[PDB]
Amino acid sequence: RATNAQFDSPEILRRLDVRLLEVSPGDTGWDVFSLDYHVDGPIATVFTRECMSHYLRVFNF
Amino acid sequence: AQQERDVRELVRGVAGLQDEADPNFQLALNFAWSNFRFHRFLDVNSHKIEKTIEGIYEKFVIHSDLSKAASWKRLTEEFLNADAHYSILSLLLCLSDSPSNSSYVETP
Amino acid sequence: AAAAAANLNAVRETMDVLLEISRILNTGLDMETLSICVRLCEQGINPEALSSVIKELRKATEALK
Amino acid sequence: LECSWDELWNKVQQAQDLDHIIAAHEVFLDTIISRCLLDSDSRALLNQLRAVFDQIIELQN
Repeated sequence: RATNAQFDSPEILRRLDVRLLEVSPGDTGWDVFSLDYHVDGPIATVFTRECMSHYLRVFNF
Repeated sequence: AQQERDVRELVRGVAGLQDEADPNFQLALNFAWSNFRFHRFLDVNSHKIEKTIEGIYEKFVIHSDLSKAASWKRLTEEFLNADAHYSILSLLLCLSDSPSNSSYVETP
Repeated sequence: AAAAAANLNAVRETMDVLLEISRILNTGLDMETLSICVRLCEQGINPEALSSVIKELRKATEALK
Repeated sequence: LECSWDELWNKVQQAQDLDHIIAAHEVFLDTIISRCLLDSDSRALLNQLRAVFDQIIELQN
């Protein structure tokens, strides 16, 4: 809400939300972090979850 | 009988002891028994382990290590071939990890 | 005989997949520690019970350093 | 992220088939995989880039 990200439709803005990977018994924050994008419409068939996996690997790099 | 020697061998193994008249042996032996008989633990869910193995596998994929992931899925699916499987797995899982390392296979 | 050492073969095999899993997770365990923990897990013990022990004696031998 | 977005933007805005849109997203992602050190052949180059992160955290000390 504070920065320019707010200027968006609320759906696409809400569909960006965080997820964390499964925690190891020893961690830091830079190791465990993710954004998970969820698509619920019929348009999920062009944005399938295996491409989200790739997107997130790119985001990690 | 086999249980009591196992506790001795466990404490000899981890603490690197051999002698049983060292007072540090006796403290660690008694600590083990008092841990074992004081129960505040849970019981393992096989389903919770199956989700955990799957979750770690995506963590290896997401950090762009295919050869560690492809081993890890393979080793776990081969290991789950014949309860006690889940228990030793939950054991090894919880005991320690900080793993993000490459750790290439040797001859396995 | 033959089937009684082939039984010793099929356990050492699973002992070898478990040792490979042990190092890629970066645990301080090794085959000697692991041969005890297999026998305990056969008898029926919490994995949360064994691990709290190991997390102490591996942490109490660093104070003997 | 400027060539890869270009080709994807083009091959969407002209196309009249949903299949073409799908197969454009697929290849856009795979091109990003190939351009970065995200292959299975490029593991050694990735190791060298890991080795450029060591001295970064050493320099703070």
